[PDB]
Amino acid sequence: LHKNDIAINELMKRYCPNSVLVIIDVKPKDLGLPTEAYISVEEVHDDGTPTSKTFEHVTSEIGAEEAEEVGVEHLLRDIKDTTVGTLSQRITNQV
Amino acid sequence: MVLESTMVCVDNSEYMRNGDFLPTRLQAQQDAVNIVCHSKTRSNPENNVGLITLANDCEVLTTLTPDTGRILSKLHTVQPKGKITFCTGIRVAHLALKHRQGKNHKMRIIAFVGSPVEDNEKDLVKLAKRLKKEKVNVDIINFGEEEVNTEKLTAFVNTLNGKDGTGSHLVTVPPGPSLADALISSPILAG
Amino acid sequence: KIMKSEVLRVTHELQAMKDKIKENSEKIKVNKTLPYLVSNVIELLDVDPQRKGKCAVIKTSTRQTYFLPVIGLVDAEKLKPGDLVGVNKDSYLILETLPTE
Amino acid sequence: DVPGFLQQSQNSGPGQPAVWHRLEELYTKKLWHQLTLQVLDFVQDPCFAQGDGLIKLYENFISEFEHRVNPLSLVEIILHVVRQMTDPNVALTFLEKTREKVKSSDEAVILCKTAIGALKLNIGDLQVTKETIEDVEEMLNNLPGVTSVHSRFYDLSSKYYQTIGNHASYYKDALRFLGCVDIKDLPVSEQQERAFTLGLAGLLGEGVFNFGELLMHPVLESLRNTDRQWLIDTLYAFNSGNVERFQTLKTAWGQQPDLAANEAQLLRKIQLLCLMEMTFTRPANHRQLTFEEIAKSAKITVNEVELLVMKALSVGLVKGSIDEVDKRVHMTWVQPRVLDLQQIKGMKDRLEFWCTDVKSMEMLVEHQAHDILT
Amino acid sequence: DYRKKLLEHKEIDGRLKELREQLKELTKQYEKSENDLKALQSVGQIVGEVLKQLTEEKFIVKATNGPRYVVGCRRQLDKSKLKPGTRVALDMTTLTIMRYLPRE
Repeated sequence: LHKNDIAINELMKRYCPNSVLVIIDVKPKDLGLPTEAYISVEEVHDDGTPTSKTFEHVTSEIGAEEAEEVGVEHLLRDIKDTTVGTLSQRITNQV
Repeated sequence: MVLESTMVCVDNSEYMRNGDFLPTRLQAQQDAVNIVCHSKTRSNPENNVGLITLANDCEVLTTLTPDTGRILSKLHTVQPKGKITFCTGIRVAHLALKHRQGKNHKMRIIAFVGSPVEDNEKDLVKLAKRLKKEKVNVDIINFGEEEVNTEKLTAFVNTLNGKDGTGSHLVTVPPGPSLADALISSPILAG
Repeated sequence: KIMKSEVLRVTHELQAMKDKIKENSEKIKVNKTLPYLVSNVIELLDVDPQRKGKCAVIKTSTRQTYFLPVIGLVDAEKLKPGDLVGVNKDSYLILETLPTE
Repeated sequence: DVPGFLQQSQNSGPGQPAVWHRLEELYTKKLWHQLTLQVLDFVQDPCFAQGDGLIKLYENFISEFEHRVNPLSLVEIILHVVRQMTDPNVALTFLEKTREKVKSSDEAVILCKTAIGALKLNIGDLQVTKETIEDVEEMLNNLPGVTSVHSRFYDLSSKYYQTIGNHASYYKDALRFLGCVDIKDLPVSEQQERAFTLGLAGLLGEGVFNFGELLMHPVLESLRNTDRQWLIDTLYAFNSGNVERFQTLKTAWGQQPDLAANEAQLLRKIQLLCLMEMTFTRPANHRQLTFEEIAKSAKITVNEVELLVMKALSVGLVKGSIDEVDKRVHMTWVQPRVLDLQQIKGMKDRLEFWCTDVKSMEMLVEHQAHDILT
Repeated sequence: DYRKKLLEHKEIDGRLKELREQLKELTKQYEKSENDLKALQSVGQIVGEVLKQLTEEKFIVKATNGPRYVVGCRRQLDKSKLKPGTRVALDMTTLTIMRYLPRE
């Protein structure tokens, strides 16, 4: 998050409504979730510091509607589904 | 014809409504924008013009396009706030030249300066070296004065100006109830 | 007249709006070109608990019943349980209602 | 009236014609902004408040028909007009005349109503002035967090602290004045009393448990080494806990006015301090405690400790409910809220310990686990 | 000289303030047209009627044209109107339920 991103954000706070910001990663080497929804709100601070645009994390989920599931699942053939029992439980229980 | 892009940097300080000079000469230089954009339109109608101020938070009012019809509209709602910002007024146009559609359109940026410059000579030589480096035709148009018009602005131009044959020109306007329009139409930059 | 010079920007906005109604008004002619069949309408007001309830009951000439709200343009002599209405192919929308007899 | 202004501009006092030189030069050059800044210089000069009353009307006029500059300059000079004149009867006509005169270009009407309510914070009215102060904070919750206007709003809540009704909202705004101070350019000689009634107001604010927010902010303790350190010592004791009753006794009687009726309530506040500190003292290893340390901390009987813990639960800073029959003090959540470097270091200790334990179990399960399951 | 021009400028400001009302009213109608154009894109709903409910989520529907189907439940609506004896409305895609169909 650069210092400029409040001003870059401010253009779409003006012309669009209250705009959401998403930080993602150039290289998907992060094991964590790449997408973080940061709400563009100004919040009043208890120390008395002047009010500024503050990026609070809004929780996110990555879902696909219908056909994106089918196309992605056809493109992979590598991922396995829910598959409760030994393996998909115990691998989460591994890592 | 002439294939080049035009960039204007306009003053929005309250120094442009002062009752000594023209009655809100903001309107007068707005009409100067009208006659130079229609004159470039008559010379080569495909020249694209972008619009931006010299405030603290500069905003691209119109992206570079030969359609000046809505640029006529965007010359209004001027928001007369702030005083000046010189450096990012330069950087907000000279590096924004690389987004242009026609790559054969040469580089030309002017600026309408109605406030004294806040930058020292150390920044003037970094920016004059910066623009003489990337070789952009830069015509400096300085409206109004509190101190003398050009003292370090002179050597700022001469160190900014390379290519002694048909290079950039400097616009220094004296006081006068005559317009800014025909007075900046006196060099070859209008033509 | 300095306070009234902001009216110029408003007029340029509104004549710009008259510049930009030509395209979305232009698609009215190409969407509403041909009501392909004639379908019976039965008006039936709904309630959703804006979220307001507004509906009508359709019956095609080939006796096939579908579902839709009250749709089309601004209606005065519409809202009748009548026939000879405008309809597109599978959208099953109401566009141009005319009296049969 | 412009050649008619040259007489009274030229004809003036002994030392004023120095600034009437540049004032008439910028007057003749008709630069409204340079003339404006020269006006701010002349008001900023400590003039005699004797021969300025005509230029109050003169640049009151020129400021009215100048129609150019941000009129907050006119707001400040007309505050100096009423400060020189002390006529609140015509001041309302002046300020209302500016409200009719200042159009809606920049909403300085927050500073207009700030000035109007500010002058109405005299003895004539309290309630409706407070209500239009509530309107002043109600108007702009927008992007101007410049807070210069809102530090003037702190001046309005300071005159509201001249009303003895509310210590707390003056202290809630005094956190905002704690955050909107820029540098020490404003009077150290003032900041003695700013920090002095800021400390007394910080104590007597009765909606708060901690003083470590005030003592945590360093500009105040750097502004109070000039002050005599009897008060920094007891605000340090009120932050860090009174294990004694003698030092807080001597400053409980050191501040003479108004402290007797507040004093028992202050005892009720500082007797919670030892509670939250002693439940923040032991992180683990028999978290359960007893009344004997509390009453030994509070020099109180065992008949009143049930009232003490009922009050401590009545504040709501603690959720602890003790299932004892024979008397015990078991605790739950409270907020640290101030600082502890020993809990910074113990935080690193149990934190790193938890990290190497989770790493140890992950490697421990995972070594044979990946080789048999993968 | 001076006293007339403020009243005359009130009249020029009058004739400028009388020309906006000929536009700003009917721009609501013009923007209302495209509001309708966004309101006519919700297309393709069919009807159906509920007799027997086997799974509390998923039950049997009876179409007007005759063929019978089984549908699901939409995440927005609940089981109040979903009790049998309620004629409903369905979609060609996924056979979802947007709302019901009150008889008359």
